[PDB]
Amino acid sequence: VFNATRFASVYAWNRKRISNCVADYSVLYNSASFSTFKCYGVSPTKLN
Amino acid sequence: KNNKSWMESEFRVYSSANNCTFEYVSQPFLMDLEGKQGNFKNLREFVF
Repeated sequence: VFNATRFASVYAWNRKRISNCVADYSVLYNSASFSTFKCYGVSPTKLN
Repeated sequence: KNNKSWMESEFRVYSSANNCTFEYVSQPFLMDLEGKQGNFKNLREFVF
């Protein structure tokens, strides 16, 4: 999803529903592969 | 006739599907649909 070939326009932003699987957020938040990252209402550590 | 086939040909289960919130698929296999003569050799019981 983060590396898909193309993304939808800002007005045509796609709404992707994710379920019936597991999420491994260690490789995402802690990899420092992105310029900026912020969370609102909950810290990234607690989300894990 | 010849080339007994015995495999799914037409799909009349449902006409269309638009929104899907869940999906699951099992591993590939082959099940024998060939007709048999005599008594009933198989029994399947399900509880849902």
